[PDB]
Amino acid sequence: NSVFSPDGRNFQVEYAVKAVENGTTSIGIKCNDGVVFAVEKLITSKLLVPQKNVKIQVVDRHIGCVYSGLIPDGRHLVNRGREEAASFKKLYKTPIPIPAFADRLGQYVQAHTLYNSVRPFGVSTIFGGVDKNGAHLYMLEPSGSYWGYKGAATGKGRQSAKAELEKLVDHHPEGLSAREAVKQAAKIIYLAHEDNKEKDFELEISWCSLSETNGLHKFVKGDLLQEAIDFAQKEIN
Amino acid sequence: MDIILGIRVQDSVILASSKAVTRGISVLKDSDDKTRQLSPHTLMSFAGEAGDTVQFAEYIQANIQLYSIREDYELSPQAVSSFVRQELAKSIRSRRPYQVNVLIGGYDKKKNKPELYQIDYLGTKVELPYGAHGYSGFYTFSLLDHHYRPDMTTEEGLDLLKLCVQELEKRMPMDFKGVIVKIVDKDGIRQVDDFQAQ
Amino acid sequence: AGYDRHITIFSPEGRLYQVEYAFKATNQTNINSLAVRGKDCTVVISQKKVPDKLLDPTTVSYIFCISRTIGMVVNGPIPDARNAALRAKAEAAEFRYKYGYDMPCDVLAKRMANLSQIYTQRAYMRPLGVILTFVSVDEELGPSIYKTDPAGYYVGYKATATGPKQQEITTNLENHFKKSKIDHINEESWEKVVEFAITHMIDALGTEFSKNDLEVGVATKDKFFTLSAENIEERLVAIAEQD
Amino acid sequence: QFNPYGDNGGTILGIAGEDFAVLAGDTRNITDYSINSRYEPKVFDCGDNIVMSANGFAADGDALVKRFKNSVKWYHFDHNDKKLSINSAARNIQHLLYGKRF
Amino acid sequence: DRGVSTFSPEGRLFQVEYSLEAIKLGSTAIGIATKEGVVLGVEKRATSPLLESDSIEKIVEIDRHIGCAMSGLTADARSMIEHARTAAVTHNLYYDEDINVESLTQSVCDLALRFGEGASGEERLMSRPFGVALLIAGHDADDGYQLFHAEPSGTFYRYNAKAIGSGSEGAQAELLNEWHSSLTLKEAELLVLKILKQVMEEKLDENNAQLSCITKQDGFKIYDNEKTAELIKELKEKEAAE
Amino acid sequence: TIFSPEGRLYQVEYALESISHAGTAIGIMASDGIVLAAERKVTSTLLEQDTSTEKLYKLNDKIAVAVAGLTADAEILINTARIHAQNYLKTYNEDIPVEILVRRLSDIKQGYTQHGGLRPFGVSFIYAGYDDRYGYQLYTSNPSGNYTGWKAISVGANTSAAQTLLQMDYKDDMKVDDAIELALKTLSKTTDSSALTYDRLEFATIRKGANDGEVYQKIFKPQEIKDILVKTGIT
Amino acid sequence: FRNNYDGDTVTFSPTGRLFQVEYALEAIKQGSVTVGLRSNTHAVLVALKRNADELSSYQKKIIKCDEHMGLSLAGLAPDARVLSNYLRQQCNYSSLVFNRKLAVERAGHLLCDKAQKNTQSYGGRPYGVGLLIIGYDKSGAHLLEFQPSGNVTELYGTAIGARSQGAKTYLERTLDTFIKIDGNPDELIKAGVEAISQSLRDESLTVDNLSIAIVGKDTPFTIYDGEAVAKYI
Amino acid sequence: GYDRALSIFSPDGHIFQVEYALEAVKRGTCAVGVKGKNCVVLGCERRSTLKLQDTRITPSKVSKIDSHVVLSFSGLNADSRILIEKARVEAQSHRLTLEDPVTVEYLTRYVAGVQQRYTQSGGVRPFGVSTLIAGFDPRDDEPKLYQTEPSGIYSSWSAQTIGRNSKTVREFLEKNYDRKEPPATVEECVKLTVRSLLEVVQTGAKNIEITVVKPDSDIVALSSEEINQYVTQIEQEKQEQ
Amino acid sequence: MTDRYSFSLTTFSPSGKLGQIDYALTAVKQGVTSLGIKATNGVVIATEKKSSSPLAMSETLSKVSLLTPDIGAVYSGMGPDYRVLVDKSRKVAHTSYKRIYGEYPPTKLLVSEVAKIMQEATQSGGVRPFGVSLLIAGHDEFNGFSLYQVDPSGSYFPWKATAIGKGSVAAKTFLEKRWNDELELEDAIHIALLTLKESVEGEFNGDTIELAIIGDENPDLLGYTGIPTDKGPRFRKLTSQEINDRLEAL
Repeated sequence: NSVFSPDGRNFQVEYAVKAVENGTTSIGIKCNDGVVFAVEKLITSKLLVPQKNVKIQVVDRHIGCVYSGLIPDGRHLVNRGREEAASFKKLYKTPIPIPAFADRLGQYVQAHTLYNSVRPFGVSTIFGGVDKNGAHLYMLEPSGSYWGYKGAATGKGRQSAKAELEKLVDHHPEGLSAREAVKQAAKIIYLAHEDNKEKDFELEISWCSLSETNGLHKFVKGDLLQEAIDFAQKEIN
Repeated sequence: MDIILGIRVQDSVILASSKAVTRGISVLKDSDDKTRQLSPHTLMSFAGEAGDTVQFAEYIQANIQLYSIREDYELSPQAVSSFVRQELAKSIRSRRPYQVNVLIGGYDKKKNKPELYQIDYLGTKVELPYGAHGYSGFYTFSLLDHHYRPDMTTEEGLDLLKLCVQELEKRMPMDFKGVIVKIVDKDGIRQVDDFQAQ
Repeated sequence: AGYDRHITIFSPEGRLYQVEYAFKATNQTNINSLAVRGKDCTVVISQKKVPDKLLDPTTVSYIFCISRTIGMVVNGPIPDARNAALRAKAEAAEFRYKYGYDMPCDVLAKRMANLSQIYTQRAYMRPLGVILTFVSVDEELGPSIYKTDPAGYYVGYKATATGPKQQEITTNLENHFKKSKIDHINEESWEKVVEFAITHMIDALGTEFSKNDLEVGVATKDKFFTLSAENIEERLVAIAEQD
Repeated sequence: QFNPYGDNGGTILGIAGEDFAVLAGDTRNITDYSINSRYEPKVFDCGDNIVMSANGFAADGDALVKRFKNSVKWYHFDHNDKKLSINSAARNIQHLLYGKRF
Repeated sequence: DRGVSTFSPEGRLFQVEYSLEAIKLGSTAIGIATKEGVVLGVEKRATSPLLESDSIEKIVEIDRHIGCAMSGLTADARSMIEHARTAAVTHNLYYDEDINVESLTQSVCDLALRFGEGASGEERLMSRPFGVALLIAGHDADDGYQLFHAEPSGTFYRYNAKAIGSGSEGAQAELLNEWHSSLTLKEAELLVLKILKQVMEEKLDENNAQLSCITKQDGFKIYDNEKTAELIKELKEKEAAE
Repeated sequence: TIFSPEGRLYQVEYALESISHAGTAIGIMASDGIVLAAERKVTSTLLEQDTSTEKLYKLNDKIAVAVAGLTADAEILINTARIHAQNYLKTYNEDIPVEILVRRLSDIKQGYTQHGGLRPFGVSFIYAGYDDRYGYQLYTSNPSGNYTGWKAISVGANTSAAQTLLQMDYKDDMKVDDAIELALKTLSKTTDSSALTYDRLEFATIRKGANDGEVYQKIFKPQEIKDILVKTGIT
Repeated sequence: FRNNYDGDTVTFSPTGRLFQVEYALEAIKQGSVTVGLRSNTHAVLVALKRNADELSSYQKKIIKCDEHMGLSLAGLAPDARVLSNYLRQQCNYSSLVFNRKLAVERAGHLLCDKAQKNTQSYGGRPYGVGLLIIGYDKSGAHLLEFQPSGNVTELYGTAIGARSQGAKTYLERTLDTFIKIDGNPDELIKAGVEAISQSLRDESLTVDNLSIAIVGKDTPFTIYDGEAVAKYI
Repeated sequence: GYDRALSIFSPDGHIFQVEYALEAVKRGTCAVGVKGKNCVVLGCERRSTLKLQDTRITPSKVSKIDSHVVLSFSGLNADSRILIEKARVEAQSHRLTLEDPVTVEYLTRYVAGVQQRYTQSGGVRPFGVSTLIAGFDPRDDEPKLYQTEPSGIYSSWSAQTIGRNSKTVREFLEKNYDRKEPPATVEECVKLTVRSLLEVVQTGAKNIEITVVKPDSDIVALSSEEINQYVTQIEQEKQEQ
Repeated sequence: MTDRYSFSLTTFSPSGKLGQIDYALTAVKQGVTSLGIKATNGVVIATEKKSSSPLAMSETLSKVSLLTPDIGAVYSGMGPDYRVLVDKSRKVAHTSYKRIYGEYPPTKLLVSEVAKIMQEATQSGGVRPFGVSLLIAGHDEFNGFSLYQVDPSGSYFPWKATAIGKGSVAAKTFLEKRWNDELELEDAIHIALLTLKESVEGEFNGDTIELAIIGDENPDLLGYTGIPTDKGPRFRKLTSQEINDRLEAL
């Protein structure tokens, strides 16, 4: 891990990426005043209680996090994200700006690639929210690399998902709406399940919009969830 | 306050130490031996604060005995007394100092001289023809200044002490219940176990 | 495996493979940067490549504001770059608190260099796969460029270049100074110094640039700042009407 | 200076019969010359057929009752659900108190 | 060879498995639980005639109501016994009563877990598992007479009868046939003596096998040689007449 | 710090191995003193010999050591030996007995043998000392933490050759001067140089100090070696 | 490939797998079988205990964690003791500090976070035990499955250990029956006991073979052994 | 903190480091102890890699722990000093807190415990030492002899031997030592001890040494000549056909 | 976080070598040549300033460093290692000596401390030895002028003249031929300037050559007047201009 291979790469990080690619697919879509997140949950068995194995996670009140790879590793990272938000608020009073929150995860993830006694994280994390100056979306790789994104995807269906996202970006230079992105996320998740379709799946969406949630992170349930499950089922039959 | 006297004659050192142990309004023991043998030719007498006293003496004893067995050899009185001193001097600045005064009497076999060291709880050390700790020195020092001779026999040293004790039984407010007397010479340490009704 | 390949112990030839490999890492982003000095400024140019259409381009940067007066450009992967940037920020603020004046450019270079030296020497830490070019207009020394690498080495420069095509840019610059015979760009405005820097970047790489292909940082007396796309565009327009 | 103690006043009474026992307390809680409450119980069922009252400074009383109820709980966990006999409780309570000797 | 606490592909801990093998090399120990008491017996196995046999201490008191026999690397058992004695005495200090046998055993087994090279338990102060197994026998009010086998895994097991050490495979089958819920103490004593006779690699006498039991009424007693010899002069006769 | 199937200590054996290549040092004990003599390993004309010391070290006033092995590992141990002698003096108001200082250094050495996974020190010592319990004493310690006392002994290069010759010419009733003589003879024959010159040597004696009833330590000057080399017919 | 990549947990294989974690999971497959299921008013654990000898005890496999929560184990039993102990303390802490019974879900997240640390620390091993966690709390009856990888999932029913697959099959098909066994402890236990049978080549499960625990609306977590379970065979 | 485990289990249930420690003991020069009716004697051999030594100052092989108990060892000499130090300290500490000197058994248990502890601690190797410990309990006449080894096992021996070629000398002692009729006096106990050493040493010159412990802290070493007087009296006396 | 290599990375091989130290010495062999010469009224240390591209500024690199006002160091081997050793050395001259005795250490003792820092890298867990060799030139009232070499093992030794790195074998010889014990300082400079001409490839001027002397006290380099009981530092770096002047009369 604290080991460069002769090409200048880090083979432990590289293998961690393999664990990610092997995971369930998850996405994020930035819209004009917010961010939307969605994930694929494999129904392993009829016995899973529906709606009861939540995967998207809130940080503070204004930040969503979703991830593909080793699920425990994702949870560990969110826990640290939460201590990192608290310690920022406690000291500076204002809730943590998303860019700032991104570097905090960045640096922590990156530290786990510095030492041969630690392994890297086996997740790519898609997260974001609304702060004092707009909506922000990020994706963070096992190396600690992260950037801002218009749209983002990771896991088994990332290629197909990315391709869908690329389409939206090109066809909506003016920006997409929160309500729209919610449905589009449902579509995209249905359209990355193609690359993982031997098991049945359950769809989970969350969002954080200035006009739609006051800039707080919320799960999409009830009517609005069904509506997007409809919109997605429609445009695949 | 316990009487701790030391007189160094020509071929020996004599230590005399009071037998009383008093707490508050009661004399609890009238036969206490305020002394530990440190090696066959080094004896230590001690007075001071109630618990500290024996704990320090037994601790010094263990350490000298250890050294003895490790080198199969007996440390000189001078070496024993420097050890004791440094122990006290370190203690004086710790969180709870040892409140203990000591006399060290030994026969140095390599030199063939008897030696008497007086050390207080501060780690103040001095080599003397005679010594005392506490109040009793306020009487005996001047007495010995007068009657003491450097070349006395052990028998004369015992008579010098008889006087010292007598004076203390006359003028000290408290009943110290007589003394235990011990001689340290070329042979070793013996108790003159018959001094009170002598 | 041979342990001298995995940790920073010596090989029989007196070598440190991990450090060598760390140098290799610095080129992974396939970006060239160059720095030059004006009369009273210092410029840094670096290529900017945003492949993915999904990326928000405004977040993609290898230039860092270290303090009011010091900029840094990194050749190497972003996570290592960010780690180096966080630390230099912290070091520069600490220096100011403890010593009561702004940390000079070279002293920060030396401090980062020494930190790198430690990873060169201690087994449990890998070196960072980065080269850091620090720039400022120093209150004592003047326009300043100081560059550090994973070996723990650092030195001052008249100008410099880093990246895949480093050699071409370097020799190009050496050739300019051989002819001009001065050790700076003799120009009063920083705009002209930027224009010089881009021009020679173009000539040595054999490539034309649009406004989104570059990143520019300028250090002046008591400020380091980065340029926006439109400031860069206006720089690109002026070079067009000349060259 | 900060005084860590108070007196919440409060009186308790225990009597043992042949095959029963009572523990009684008043239900009044006080500070100086004021009544805090007219009904604030201070005699507690602790499980295992033990009643307990810790009277004086009510904050200390509550802490001790809590710590002892928890003792009983962990005694069940650590000893296969064995009933904590009154003598064994008493001894345990001695240790709780003495741990705070200073 | 990589780490101390590593899993095999079958999901067993290498070091725990190898310690179990060290135990198989150990002397035999047999315990039998009845309703008049529990009996523990051991094979001394002097490595030479010049060994003063009764300096071989493989049955030890833990408390008046709890005794213990070991097998394997017996030097490793000292800190387990020390810890068991402290636990039992401490329990009596805190609770004015006798520790339960199961609780005492569970404590010894907790001790056994504490291996690992500064392992992310918290804090593992011990570099290898123990190389010794223990039969723990005793009585308590709730659950009567009891026998436990405690392995260096930290697992423990209650048994009506059990045998550990080199002769255990052979002894276990013999116990399987011989054990029933009506065994008197005296019968149980004969059976231990018998099964030890079968598996001892000498001729069982009172100097190279040792017996002991615990009764509710008299605590844990190691039997002295003369009392054992008599039972040995007696098994021989029950097993001549048949 | 691990055992081999045979019951040897890898790192220790290899450390002794390392010492076998170091300049030779010899200690010879007489009736009225002790000689220490050591050879500097393949030198040069430019190497300073005036302000030079590398094999002979003063520990206190009554005790010196001769070093065979890694110089810098030796400095470490000399420093702690010096300190240990002083703690003893401060505690007791008596100079440390030679055995005691030796046992302590040997104990430190032994430590690196048993725990902490650090490499042993690549050093062997010859100790020359005087105290008033045992008089003149000669000791040896090596990286295993073993110490032994000697009438005469050698460490470093060519100890086999050296030991044969000392055994041949040493006798109990020797004066210090004959021992000085014997020391140089033995070095003359074991050297890997042409001949033995003054600049290749370090020399010290511990004598009863001419007239006084007191113990003196002499660390020979360059010139003094050059002189003592003439007398014994080596020019 | 499977070569220098299972030395410790601090190491990924080139496939992206953690082998020590996979091998820990394996000790579960080797463990005696245990079943969990729940309706809307109760949750049940059935654990077939496994003896070492005809002379031995079937080792206890159900541990109580609070008045409203408990679990069953399969795999390394000492590992079940460490984790149930941690759960005891966490349930405790919730009670002392907040006067709040700990939500089953939180218990799940907590166990998961504890297992995770051991999949990333040098010199530590993953836990080698699976746990079925039942509880009754403010949102009703709950069952959870814990994997030493640190994956916890919430389920109507499941089974872990040796030949668990049979019981798990049975439960997938019996879903709509058992879920409706409300206000009837006994029909839920029976549906559990019978569900554990689809996993016995072994045998007629006996009086000392069987361990049952229940928690529910007015039912503190209680474990039944021996005499008390006879009426279920 | 270096706590990297050195003493581990092998697939066949052995701890090799403890095993290899025993080798070093057999590599170590021989030592023997035999207990009589009212005495215990200890004998050691010296080696011959060198013969220009000073013996006044070189450490003998029988060490006093307290005034009534001694310890001899076979194996690494450096390793043994550490045990002797720790044993001496414990002996003083026991006096300080129990107001009684150690029983021989207690001092043995202590030393054995220290050795066991070193078989299960990160980053330490076991002691390359096995010991014999001899003496008398305070106010007791019944003689005492114990052995410990690198594993931490200990026991008492009517007589016993350790180190190189102890196999041979244990052979002898097994033939000769009669349980019924301990050697009844000092002299004849020293006899049986010298005999058994003669098999392995060659000449009883500057290699065979002896120490006698009697009740109440009476412990005296022997001189070269007093040794030689047993050597002379046995070689001539025991050669007749 | 935390260190996991608590063992020595320098151990003994069966032949009794210490590998990492030898490999450190090999690294020193590759290093640019450096040298020192001891005159009767001075010492000179000097080396080549091997630039990497003429875009680099050579003066901004310190190959010859002041350790105390009377003690200098130069090195051969790994530059970054030298730089940290100089920082630790300056500090230890203070923490171990000046804060105790209120005067700077004598040369041998400062050398002794550097040597100690280097030795510790040879034995401590988780570290490799320093890949440098140093030459330390100083003066102190009681010993006068001295010159020392310190090697990766922590070994040090005094020399009248010597050289280290690349062209060391040849330069040691060139010096042996030229060194007498009666050299003035100006002579030892000239000799050093000759010896260095063999080493170098490119331009040989005052801008590719770093040279320092330990000579007389420089009052004008003190910074203050009025305590006549110091005339100043004895260490002086020769200027680019001062080297060229000696090069024309070369």
